[PDB]
Amino acid sequence: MNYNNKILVSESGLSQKHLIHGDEELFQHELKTIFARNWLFLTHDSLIPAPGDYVTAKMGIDEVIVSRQNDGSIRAFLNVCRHRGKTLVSVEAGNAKGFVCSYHGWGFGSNGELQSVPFEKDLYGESLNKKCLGLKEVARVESFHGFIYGCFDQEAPPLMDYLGDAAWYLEPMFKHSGGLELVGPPGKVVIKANWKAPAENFVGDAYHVGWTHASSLRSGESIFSSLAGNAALPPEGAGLQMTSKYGSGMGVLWDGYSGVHSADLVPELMAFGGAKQERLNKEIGDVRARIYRSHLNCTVFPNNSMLTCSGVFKVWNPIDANTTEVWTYAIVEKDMPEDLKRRLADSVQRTFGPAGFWESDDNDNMETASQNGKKYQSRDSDLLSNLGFGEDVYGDAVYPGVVGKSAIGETSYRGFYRAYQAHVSSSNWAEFEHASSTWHTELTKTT
Amino acid sequence: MNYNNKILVSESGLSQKHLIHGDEELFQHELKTIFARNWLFLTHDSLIPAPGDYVTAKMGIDEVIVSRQNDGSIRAFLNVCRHRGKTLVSVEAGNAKGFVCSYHGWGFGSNGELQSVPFEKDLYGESLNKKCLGLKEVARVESFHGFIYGCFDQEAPPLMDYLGDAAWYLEPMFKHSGGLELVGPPGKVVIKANWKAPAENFVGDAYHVGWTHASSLRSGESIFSSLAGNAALPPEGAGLQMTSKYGSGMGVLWDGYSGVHSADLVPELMAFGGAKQERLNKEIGDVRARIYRSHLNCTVFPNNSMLTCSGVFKVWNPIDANTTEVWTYAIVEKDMPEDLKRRLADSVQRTFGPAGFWESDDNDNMETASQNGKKYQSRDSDLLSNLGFGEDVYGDAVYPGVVGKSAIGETSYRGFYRAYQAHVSSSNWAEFEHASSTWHTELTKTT
Amino acid sequence: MNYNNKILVSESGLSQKHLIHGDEELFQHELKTIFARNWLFLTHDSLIPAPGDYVTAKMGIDEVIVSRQNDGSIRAFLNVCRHRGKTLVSVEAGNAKGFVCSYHGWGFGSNGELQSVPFEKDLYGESLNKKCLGLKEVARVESFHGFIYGCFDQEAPPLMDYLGDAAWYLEPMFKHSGGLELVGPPGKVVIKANWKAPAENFVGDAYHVGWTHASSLRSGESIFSSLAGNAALPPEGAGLQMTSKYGSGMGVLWDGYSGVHSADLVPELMAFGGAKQERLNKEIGDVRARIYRSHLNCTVFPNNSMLTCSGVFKVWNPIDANTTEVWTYAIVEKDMPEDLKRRLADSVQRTFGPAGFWESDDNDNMETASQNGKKYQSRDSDLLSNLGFGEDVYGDAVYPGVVGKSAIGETSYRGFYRAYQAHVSSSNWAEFEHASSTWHTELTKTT
Amino acid sequence: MINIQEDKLVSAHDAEEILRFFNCHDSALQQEATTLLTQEAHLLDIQAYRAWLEHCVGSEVQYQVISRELRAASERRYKLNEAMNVYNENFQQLKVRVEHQLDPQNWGNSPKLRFTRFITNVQAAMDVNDKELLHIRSNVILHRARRGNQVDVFYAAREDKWKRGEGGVRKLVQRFVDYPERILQTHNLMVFL
Amino acid sequence: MINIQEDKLVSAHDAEEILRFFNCHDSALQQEATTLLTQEAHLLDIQAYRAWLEHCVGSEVQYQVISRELRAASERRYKLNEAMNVYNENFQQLKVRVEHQLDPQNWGNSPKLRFTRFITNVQAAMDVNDKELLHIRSNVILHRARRGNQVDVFYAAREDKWKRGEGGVRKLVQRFVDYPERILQTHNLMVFL
Amino acid sequence: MINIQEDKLVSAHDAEEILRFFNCHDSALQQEATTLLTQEAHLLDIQAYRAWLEHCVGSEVQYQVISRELRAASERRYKLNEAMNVYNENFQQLKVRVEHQLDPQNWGNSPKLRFTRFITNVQAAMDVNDKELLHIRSNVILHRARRGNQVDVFYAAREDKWKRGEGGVRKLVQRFVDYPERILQTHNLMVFL
Ligand SMILES: O=C(O)Cc1c[nH]c2ccccc12
Ligand SMILES: O=C(O)Cc1c[nH]c2ccccc12
Ligand SMILES: O=C(O)Cc1c[nH]c2ccccc12
Ligand code: FES
Ligand code: FES
Ligand code: FES
Ligand SMILES: [Fe+3]
Ligand SMILES: [Fe+3]
Ligand SMILES: [Fe+3]
Repeated sequence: MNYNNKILVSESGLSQKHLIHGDEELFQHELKTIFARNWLFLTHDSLIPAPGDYVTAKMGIDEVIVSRQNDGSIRAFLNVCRHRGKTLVSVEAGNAKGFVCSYHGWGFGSNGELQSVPFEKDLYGESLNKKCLGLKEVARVESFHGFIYGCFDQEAPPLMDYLGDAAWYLEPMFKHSGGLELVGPPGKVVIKANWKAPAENFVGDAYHVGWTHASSLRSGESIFSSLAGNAALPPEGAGLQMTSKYGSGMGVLWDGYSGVHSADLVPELMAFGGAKQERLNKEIGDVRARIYRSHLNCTVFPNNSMLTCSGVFKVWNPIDANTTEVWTYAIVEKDMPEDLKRRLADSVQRTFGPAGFWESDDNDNMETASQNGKKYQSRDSDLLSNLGFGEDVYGDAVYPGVVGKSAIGETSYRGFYRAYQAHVSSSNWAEFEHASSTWHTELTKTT
Repeated sequence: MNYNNKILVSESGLSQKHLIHGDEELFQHELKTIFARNWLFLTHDSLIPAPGDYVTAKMGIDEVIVSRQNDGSIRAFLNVCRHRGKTLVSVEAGNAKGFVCSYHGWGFGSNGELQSVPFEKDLYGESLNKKCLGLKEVARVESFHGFIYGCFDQEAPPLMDYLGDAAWYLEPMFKHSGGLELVGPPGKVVIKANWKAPAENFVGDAYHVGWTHASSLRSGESIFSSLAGNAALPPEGAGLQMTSKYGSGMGVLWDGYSGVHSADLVPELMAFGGAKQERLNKEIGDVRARIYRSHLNCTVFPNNSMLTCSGVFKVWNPIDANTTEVWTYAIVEKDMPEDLKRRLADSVQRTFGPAGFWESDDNDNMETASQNGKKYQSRDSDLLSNLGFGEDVYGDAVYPGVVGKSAIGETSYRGFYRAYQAHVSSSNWAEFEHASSTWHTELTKTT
Repeated sequence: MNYNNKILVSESGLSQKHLIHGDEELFQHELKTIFARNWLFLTHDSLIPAPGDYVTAKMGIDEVIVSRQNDGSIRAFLNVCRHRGKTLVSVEAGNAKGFVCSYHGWGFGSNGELQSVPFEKDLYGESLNKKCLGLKEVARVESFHGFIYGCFDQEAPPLMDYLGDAAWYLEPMFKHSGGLELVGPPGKVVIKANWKAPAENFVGDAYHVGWTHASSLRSGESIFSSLAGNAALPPEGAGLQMTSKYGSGMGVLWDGYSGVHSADLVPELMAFGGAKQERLNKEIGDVRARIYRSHLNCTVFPNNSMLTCSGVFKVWNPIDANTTEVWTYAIVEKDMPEDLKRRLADSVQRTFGPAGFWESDDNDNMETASQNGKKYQSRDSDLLSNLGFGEDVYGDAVYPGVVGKSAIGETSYRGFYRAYQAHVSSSNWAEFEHASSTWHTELTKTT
Repeated sequence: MINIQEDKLVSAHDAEEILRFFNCHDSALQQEATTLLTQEAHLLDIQAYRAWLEHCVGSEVQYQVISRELRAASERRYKLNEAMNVYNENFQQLKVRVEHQLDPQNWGNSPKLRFTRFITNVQAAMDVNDKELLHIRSNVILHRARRGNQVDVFYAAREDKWKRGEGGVRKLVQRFVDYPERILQTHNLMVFL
Repeated sequence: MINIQEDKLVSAHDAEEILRFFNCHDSALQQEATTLLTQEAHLLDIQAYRAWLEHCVGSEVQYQVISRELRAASERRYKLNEAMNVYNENFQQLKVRVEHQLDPQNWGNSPKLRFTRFITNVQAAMDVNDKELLHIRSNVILHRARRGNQVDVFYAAREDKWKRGEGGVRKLVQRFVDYPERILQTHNLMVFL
Repeated sequence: MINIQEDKLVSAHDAEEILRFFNCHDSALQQEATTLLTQEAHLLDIQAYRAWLEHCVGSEVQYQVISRELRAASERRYKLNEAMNVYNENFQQLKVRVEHQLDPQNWGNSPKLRFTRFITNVQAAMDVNDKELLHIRSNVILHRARRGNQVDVFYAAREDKWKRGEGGVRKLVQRFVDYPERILQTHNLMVFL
């Protein structure tokens, strides 16, 4: 397949070839054009707060060690020994000033430097140039209010510019709330789906909630219970959708601060969010303060997703075209009482973790949609994402980005797949930028 | 591999490259040139007799929904939603006027039409063209006396012409007996063999019966018990082999109406068949009436096989080059007493079902022969199918087709692989027909 | 990938691309350029000592039958029937004058001839040319003091020339000790590693012993216990490394006759070896007699490895790029007392068999190093094998081959990968020889 | 215990079977049952199929394993055959299968297979109406290994009826298994569950 | 029995639990425990989730399954949350999950799932301080099959506390499972272990 | 019971072992055996290997697991070593392996492994000639999980001899396992079956 010419995503992101969820050659291509090029979620300050603290993380199919440096910075390195290529670290988290390889005993510092070699003087003499033998380092490591992302490509935009218009929507919760922390360790589960299926589901799919989750809504009696069995459309004006230049996007559902959580947490959450919102009115304005306590279903391109207020935080780690390793953390506001934080963390896993009763509703959706992309008569078929097209705006006076002013639609899919197509047919960031010069014009075309 | 030029099957079908049982690229090619082009077995009238009745079935690696329409016709559709591509139906059989997708709730009718979309007026307005969004329909669906076949290729010959000379042999049992019914549900088992191994085994392999099944013959004391351990050649004149233009073929073993069934069913079967045969003499002639109560081991090209009289009915569903999903039904004559039908059904599964003691004899034959096709030193080796070559006739006054007038031989292999090679090197039906203009001349060359 | 041009191993064998442990295309290429071209271990005289005795063995991914002929010679044949390609022999060892195929009953002799065909006269008449239908025979089968190797390539050098300079080191134990026998049956275990990882580990890795096996050394208190936890470098002069033209190589550790065996066998072994060594002084000289009772860690290119004195004998059978089937035998000296032989055999399996506590230390080393070769950011990385480079000699007056006169180093890696690169970029033995005309000069370049 | 209008996922058949073991517990009958099944599993594991027939299987036996077609939980119209019989054997039919196993020309049995059975969750209760009929329920994991790298593992619940026959030995007169996997991934089901 | 300074791989928690079953053996309590767990497994296997709640689960229950982060055996500084809760349910939360299973719009349950549980290694001992609290340890293999070719098998050790409640029926008041696989390869853990 | 000329697939060894448990049933010996094996499995599962040695393993122990070469069912000439020893350990050798497990530089044990054992099909009988020797047969499923996504499951039948030793504690004096899979697909067999 010629990725320069082949149309995998049609103009305006209106449709995608079903094969993108199943093609192994395209998966391999994605390793280069998607995962080696873009910003990928690693960890949070709260998980490595002290010098020497480290965690392992995936970046695409690669594994990295992410380490808090003595100077307070964070550096990340391929989890691979420079000698004969054994995996260096076999645990998920810890604290250490260095990492020793268990094969021949080479010792690397937390800063990735080759620091000791067993019997170096006797064996290597002086001919081993250790300064050239440091662990292969992740080029770029940046933070968005405590959330740490990495990028193998030195030429990438800074993380803030990369979040583009999505940053405006995230800031009330990520910044003005006083800050979030990530509660680990994450749940970890392999699903037989392409990483793009849950990515697209979280970036813009409010449509499925009432139907896919009819039973969970009815059973848990969450604030969204109204939508169950498709019993109710949320009022015209119940929210909006947005998307951005570099692919990130989200749905907004007004005032849904208790989110997916079952009735046992609803009064406390609604009281707590409303209280902070009243304080925030004076600091950031009524619109943004409301955004803070509104439910955002977001994907940070390409494979990091989240539900603010619900507190769900996801990493869709790619394994092959029909295999994904799902990591699930909880996000909580730092100034929440500790007991509330703990119950919120548990509830995030209860609904969306390895035994999450909502996450289970989605399973067959993600798996079969992905697996059908391998079936012969479906490969060249078109997945449709035209809902709301011709009504999207750009440059609105109140809400930034390409915006659909309705709670349910496919605006964010179109934005996600536009960026995806732009990367797949590009050899570097310069070419992506060239292919993205009229991005919002393309997304708003019939409007 | 260049499939236009590469000789996978030698002239007259005398030999095949062993790699055809193991090569994954060729498997993918087969999805296009074999399974997307030819007639594939779906179901029987007896399994979907009422309006709204449906079953799922495989066509190649694709899954389809096969539905009885209100007007009495049958239509078949890809089991894939037109929205985001989720599998529509997750059951194997049922009755319904439509199928609702559990992802976003799109409702399709039994006729494949997109009939409802949740909150269509609020969300899509009038801009959703539902008449363009019906399920992807199987182009061709035809019946051979109640047995329903499908074909994705609109250009295929009608099913009757496609059965060619084989139809003449099937008709006494399928048509003149008063009709057959298929007894479901089928047994379903994955074997580690190429779909072609049991296809070729059923199309023309009487040779292996005495040896492969020595133990089952001796244990069950079936009417074929004579052949056990190679203790006996069946008399010169015990049967014949035939093959046809489009690949279908069968062996005929004279008078073996009780077939593979163990001694507990032999007297009843032989009495019942002989009785109908006497009535049939007057209607269709002595030769054909005898054919009715003679054991036919047949493959309907490419992957549907059967043993008449025994009542074994097989679908070799392809998964990859060394994986096949075997479906096993029983066929019974409609005018058999119900108690006999039930015992025949059980006996079909006892011998050839998931715990079939005959089917188990064959397992290692099919699996290892298929797996050896991946081994480096065997890929370019030649599988031999020359038995009986130079003695086949065409246009005989009594028995139609290319015919070997001996019970044991490889006439049907040659016919099967001639058609297989013709398709693999062709881009469409016109090219197959061009490559098949001297088909019987090629099969009878040394005669 | 263009294997003629692509540099997978840099000049002098100093480094290798990590992808060689993970690339499936290269694995397939290796089947042709490594395993179909070189000498592969089959069995030992002691395992098939009588006419009619046979064993099955792998050669690459192919399976062969290896049979003692009536005339005392050994012939080997593909374990595949000439008719429809079923696996002929399903056992691992036995005695027989022939092999009958269980599919259609074709009978082949121990000499591979097609000897009987069921009902040949009735069915085939005289038209079956049986002399053309013998089992596909392994071109070359040669012995090195009872150890039998096979080669599919008629153009290969004789086994002795192929062992090159390594033969000199093996002979004191293999020949002058009075001969070895192989104790079967072998243990058999699948590991998730490339065949090259344990190949390289056995050919030249004394470096890892003290660190990888710190716990086994400390626990078993073997003669190498000194090295545990990297507590000790063996004295300057404790041994050497060698390598050769066709890739075979080994490490020598002076006087370590009891080898990996735990303290319960140490006194007996050291007494027995020292005793034979004193007799050997007069026959083969002091240097070679000492070599006899010195621990050799050797790989016979490409995938046969061994530890003399320890008595460990390994076959790394390739399955795919990250899968290897490990066969483990014991080697013992024929003139050892029977009770000592039995305890040595048990101890070989105790340390290096399926539950070998040493072999388990190595597992994660071999598996992760191999699996990292598939990871995107590591494929184009360089595995380093430069230890000891610039100090290797050739043509020394006492020790033949390219020799590193130090116990720990990577001389043998360089020799192993030089030969490996030479084959991978060559189409035949003539081209390998052309690419190997300055082999020792290339290996000794900075010296 | 169970009301299947409230417990909406429970079948009438399953609810009936549970009532059988709940009402009366007799841990001595439970011990006879455990021994009976352990010895049966032992005989089958060593492939003493003749001994199994002679010692464990009653002349009136029905030995049945079904595979049930996947239908919609809400289905209520489609009324064609719900299941097929993987096994549905009388004693004579079991005998044929045993002969097939022991035949020296059963090529599939060379080299010799290896079976290991794990029997758990044994429950036992006497039938209320026939005081000589013992109901025994048990679950089996059956591990079959052959030819180097073939490994197949079966999982099932067994509904048995056992009755004293020749010489007062309790023998199997009915076994019913509804096999839990619709598509077998074990090459075949040619094992006595 | 155990000294965890010598038995260096044993956790304090694990050593405490073993001391509980070693000191006193009462094979009658062991039999009550076997019956209790066999009947619970039977109810769960037939998907009588309401019956399970009513008959097996106490109003004060904590039903907990954790997944523990992989840390270095020698780790001793890093002190952040060691585990997350796959389950950590009170009775009301179990009830929500049971309602979710029984809802006719739970699409994932059509066609009907098939469960088979294997309970082994049962041990039972009364708490020393509360003479009405029964400690039961048991191991489970849980086989779940659905939709033709999906097969998931779970393996776990269960630390239970059971106590007489309504009508003198012993019910589960605590279950603790530390799930042994860090990354699940079973699509999810949506099964009652 | 068994005649191996009629039951053609049964080995002389297997037929001998079955005769041992058939003649006399003593369900109290069966209960001692169940407790013995459950406690042994518990200790091994929590990796209390020192405790296992001290409490479960006799000084005269032979701990043996073999892998038998695949030979033709009709074979009768070829007479070379039929099997190799995956294990064939005396107490001292077991001790070496236990030391290896506990060593802080056993890198393979970081992060800590997770073991879960399932013991079933327990049978027990006293030797006829030595009245202090207990024969116990049992089957094990052993689940080992490590490093996130490595999962290995072992299946075996165990032929044990247990004898009262120090302080009257019954300890293992012989274990024999003929491992049913010829080619291991579990990375290694480095587990105590
Ligand atoms: O249920 C999900 O898949 C997560 C999700 C995506 N869009 C949503 C809108 C509202 C609530 C949850 C979601
Ligand atoms: O046993 C089989 O594989 C089916 C089959 C193929 N040809 C046959 C001839 C007679 C009876 C059965 C068969
Ligand atoms: O431990 C091994 O991997 C085998 C091996 C390779 N080189 C060695 C040197 C000394 C002892 C053992 C080995
Ligand atoms: S591979 Fe890491 S020190 Fe050698
Ligand atoms: S995928 Fe079917 S309705 Fe959306
Ligand atoms: S395949 Fe061997 S005789 Fe036919
Ligand atoms: Fe969802
Ligand atoms: Fe057959
Ligand atoms: Fe090693």
